Amino acid sequence: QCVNLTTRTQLPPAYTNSFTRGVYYPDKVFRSSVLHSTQDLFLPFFSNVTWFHAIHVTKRFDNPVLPFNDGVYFASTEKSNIIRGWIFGTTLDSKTQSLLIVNNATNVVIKVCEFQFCNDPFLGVYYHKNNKSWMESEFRVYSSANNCTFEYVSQPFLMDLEGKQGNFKNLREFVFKNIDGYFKIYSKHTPINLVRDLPQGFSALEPLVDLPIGINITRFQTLLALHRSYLTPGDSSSGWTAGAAAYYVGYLQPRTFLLKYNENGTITDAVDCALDPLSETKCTLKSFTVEKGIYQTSNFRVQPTESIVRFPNITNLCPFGEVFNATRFASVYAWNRKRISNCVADYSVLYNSASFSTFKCYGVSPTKLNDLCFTNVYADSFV
Amino acid sequence: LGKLQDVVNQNAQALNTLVKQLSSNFGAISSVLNDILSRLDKCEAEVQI
Amino acid sequence: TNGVGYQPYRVVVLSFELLHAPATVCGPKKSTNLVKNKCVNFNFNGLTGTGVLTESNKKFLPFQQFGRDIADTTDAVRDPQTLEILDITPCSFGGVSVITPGTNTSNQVAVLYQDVNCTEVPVAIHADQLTPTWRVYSTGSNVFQTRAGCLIGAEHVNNSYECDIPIGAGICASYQTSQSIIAYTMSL
Amino acid sequence: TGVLTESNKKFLPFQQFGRDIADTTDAVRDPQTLEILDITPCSFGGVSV
Amino acid sequence: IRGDEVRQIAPGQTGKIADYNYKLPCDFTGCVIAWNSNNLDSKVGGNYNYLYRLFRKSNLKPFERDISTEIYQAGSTPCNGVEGFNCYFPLQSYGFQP
Ligand SMILES: C=CC1=C(C)/C(=C/c2[nH]c(/C=C3N=C(/C=C4\NC(=O)C(C)=C4C=C)C(C)=C\3CCC(=O)O)c(CCC(=O)O)c2C)NC1=O
Ligand SMILES: *[C@@H]1O[C@H](CO)[C@@H](O[C@@H]2O[C@H](CO)[C@@H](O)[C@H](O)[C@H]2NC(C)=O)[C@H](O)[C@H]1NC(C)=O
Ligand SMILES: CCCCC/C=C\C/C=C/CCCCCCCC(=O)O
Ligand SMILES: *[C@@H]1O[C@H](CO)[C@@H](O)[C@H](O)[C@H]1NC(C)=O
Ligand SMILES: *[C@@H]1O[C@H](CO)[C@@H](O)[C@H](O)[C@H]1NC(C)=O
Ligand SMILES: *[C@@H]1O[C@H](CO)[C@@H](O)[C@H](O)[C@H]1NC(C)=O
Ligand SMILES: *[C@@H]1O[C@H](CO)[C@@H](O)[C@H](O)[C@H]1NC(C)=O
Ligand SMILES: *[C@@H]1O[C@H](CO)[C@@H](O)[C@H](O)[C@H]1NC(C)=O
Ligand SMILES: *[C@@H]1O[C@H](CO)[C@@H](O)[C@H](O)[C@H]1NC(C)=O
Ligand SMILES: *[C@@H]1O[C@H](CO)[C@@H](O)[C@H](O)[C@H]1NC(C)=O
Ligand SMILES: *[C@@H]1O[C@H](CO)[C@@H](O)[C@H](O)[C@H]1NC(C)=O
Ligand SMILES: *[C@@H]1O[C@H](CO)[C@@H](O)[C@H](O)[C@H]1NC(C)=O
Ligand SMILES: *[C@@H]1O[C@H](CO)[C@@H](O)[C@H](O)[C@H]1NC(C)=O
Repeated sequence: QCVNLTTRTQLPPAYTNSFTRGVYYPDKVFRSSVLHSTQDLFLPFFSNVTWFHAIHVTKRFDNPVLPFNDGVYFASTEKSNIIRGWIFGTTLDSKTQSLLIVNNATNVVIKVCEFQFCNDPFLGVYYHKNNKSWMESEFRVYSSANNCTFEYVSQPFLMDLEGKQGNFKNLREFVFKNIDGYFKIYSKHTPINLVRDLPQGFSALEPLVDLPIGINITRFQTLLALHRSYLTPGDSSSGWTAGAAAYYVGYLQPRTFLLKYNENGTITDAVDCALDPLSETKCTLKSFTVEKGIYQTSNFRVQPTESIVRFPNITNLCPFGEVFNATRFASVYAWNRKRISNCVADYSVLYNSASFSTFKCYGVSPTKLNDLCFTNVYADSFV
Repeated sequence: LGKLQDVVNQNAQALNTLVKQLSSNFGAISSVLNDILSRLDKCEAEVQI
Repeated sequence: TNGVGYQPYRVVVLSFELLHAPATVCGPKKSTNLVKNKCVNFNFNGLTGTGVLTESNKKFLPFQQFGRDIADTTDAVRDPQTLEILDITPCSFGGVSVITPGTNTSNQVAVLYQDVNCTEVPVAIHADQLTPTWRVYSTGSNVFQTRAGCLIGAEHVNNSYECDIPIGAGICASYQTSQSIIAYTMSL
Repeated sequence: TGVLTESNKKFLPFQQFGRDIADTTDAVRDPQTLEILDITPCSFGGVSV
Repeated sequence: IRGDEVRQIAPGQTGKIADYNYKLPCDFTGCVIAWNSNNLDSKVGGNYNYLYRLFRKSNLKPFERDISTEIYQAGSTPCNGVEGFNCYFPLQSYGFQP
């Protein structure tokens, strides 16, 4: 059972500028007083990061199904702990495994599991009538859970889930990415006293976890905790007041950065190579300060964005059944040789029936046989 | 003016030889990045590159 | 019923060569429409790569598909679908110089694109694919043409001074006093 | 192989080794007694005959 | 798996196992152990408890798992999640006789 929200006042998506944010340690190695260069998935500096927020009095509570593109930077400003989980997946329909990270006010649970997700899930909060406190009697995320291959129910705890009014006090920044079946989460919590968009400052996001989920992720959404008390009218689809929190989503891209490790081993400053010519010069010279002059600078500014394939248009499937499914092979001394031309070497047809004890390829990587065209093809057959 | 012409010729010849030297395999299967990266995945292409 | 080492094994050896001649045996890929004059990753008959494709004129004998230059990098390719020759060029070029007063003074900079006319700077630099912060230094009101190339980010000054930051072709740049970078012909 | 001495370094809980500019490991956390030890070469240049 | 496919458990391989079921990276530090399990996983009349994916839209990423059982559209028409002509159940069963 799960309820879909009906009261919505929606605006076009808002944008802001992410400046010198989203830098994380790329390894578990201690380096002190060193200017280290790296390349990885990073949030480009001064990027148009998308803004979402839940505030009441205009009854927005925004939480769409955003896309996941080989890494995401998430950053939430909150005081009452409204933004309290994430859902990741490829379709979020129970036809595929999906990841669920939820802090249900007592435990943080991570499940990789076939979930029949709601359409607008919310984790819920409720100002109880039998006792003057906050605790929640509603957990509206998923309707079913089958074939469930991961679990990180943590030790119990208690948190100030109350609704505080005033100025933000916590900025929590997360970097998610999915590499080789490993979901890497880097985290940083900092106290801030600002009611604006992203603050001024450099962060040093530390590695939190390296979960082995081994799934395909292309979309996500955030799980927001509904406020609900005795001062709001209507039913569950109308009787709820929004939170007072905000988050920002970026999009990591492959970029080369310079990083500075101080004497104590922490990252304090960085340069986004291929941002502007000045950063390009800092990056080519491998320093944070450039003296007066003119510098020849290397080529990092342009990066590719699309791929083109241009193959001959041939439709005749290649005679796999004549060399492999041959009634009779040749003696090894009079080994048969067959010319092969005008083919489409799909070779997935052989998966159905043919199993090969040895399949060794020389001069070619086997993985690249799908991305090649072969000129002078001869099949030498024998027993 | 053989001296000045010799200077200019030396510089141009050095640059042209530097361009010509890109045809050497240096032990790799080919002297072209594209051929290496197409025939082999990064698995085996890292050593050649 | 004899041992596994004595059991019969059927063997086939598929011999071929790659990326050296016209190809008729293709993989199970689906082609894509041709995008010319753009930094793009291409894959012609299995020869992958990245660069800029343009049209040209070359006489290719029927047994030739690829063409190679002095450096041995492939430079001309015959498109298998539409029989024509396309030239591959790098989608960037050297010749970008960054002029700056030293940090601890300011973060303003100027960019000298060498041996390019100021009308054709964006196509040469591919400013369409560049970041927004690189595009402001690609075209504007401070664009100045010189014998060395096009200078962007510094206003041209008819006055002459001593050389502070040499640029080339008798042009020197400096940091005036609002604060900005100036470019002027040197005073001998 | 080298010389082990004691030193002071702030190692975050997910860090065990430390590397210098030359990339050779220079600080190691002793697994048994939780402390940081610095490795130095057990010789030095500067001997003239 | 079956014996003939044990060679596929290695970096930079291709086949049913190395494309649709279990993929290894080439930045792969670690190692692979395989031993014959006849008379332990094979019973008279054929053991069909072990399955393998036969059709997939695209190759797997390294250390990626795919337990979905959605019907694979091989041809042009969408068959709408029911087995039929030109649609196959992607999972097939190993027949392990002793
Ligand atoms: C949701 C997943 C989740 C993660 C990844 C998580 C990580 C996490 N939260 C922590 C503290 C904490 N974490 C929270 C709350 C949160 N922290 C969050 O990441 C989120 C989303 C909230 C809720 C909105 C609070 C209130 C503290 C203690 C802060 C304090 O005592 O000052 C700590 C430090 C624990 C320690 O130092 O002993 C970790 C590692 N906690 C979670 O619940
Ligand atoms: C991960 O999931 C996505 C979405 O299903 C897959 O990408 C799609 O694949 C289908 C064909 O199977 C295409 O029709 C879509 O156009 C693809 N969408 C995008 C954005 O690429 C993707 O193939 C899956 N990844 C793996 C390794 O299987
Ligand atoms: C009719 C033969 C066409 C020859 C095409 C030549 C090269 C391109 C295809 C190469 C691989 C041949 C099929 C081997 C399948 C091994 C998969 C497996 O079971 O592990
Ligand atoms: C929410 O309402 C029902 C379930 O209560 C669901 O079927 C429907 O798809 C949802 N409405 C919208 C607009 O998605
Ligand atoms: C939700 O909080 C309750 C507190 O009793 C806890 O029992 C439960 O483990 C939490 N949810 C999950 C899925 O663990
Ligand atoms: C996946 O869930 C369905 C639901 O019945 C079940 O039939 C199937 O056996 C499950 N497969 C695995 C690998 O758990
Ligand atoms: C490094 O750590 C010590 C103790 O925590 C502290 O005194 C010092 O200020 C730190 N270094 C810098 C530059 O702050
Ligand atoms: C090869 O022979 C087997 C058994 O007859 C058959 O199942 C299979 O479909 C054939 N495959 C090809 C490519 O001919
Ligand atoms: C197919 O190939 C032919 C020549 O090989 C070419 O003329 C044609 O444009 C290609 N595309 C289609 C749709 O036929
Ligand atoms: C480009 O510059 C050269 C020399 O400065 C000149 O000959 C040529 O006409 C210019 N072309 C255009 C379109 O301005
Ligand atoms: C993206 O950022 C650039 C500045 O870097 C800005 O000019 C542009 O308007 C932004 N576009 C959007 C859609 O936010
Ligand atoms: C410099 O002199 C030329 C003509 O002599 C004039 O067109 C130009 O406006 C002068 N530069 C400035 C900044 O006025
Ligand atoms: C064993 O390990 C502990 C901590 O890991 C350490 O305090 C102790 O000295 C070690 N040796 C013995 C004999 O316990």
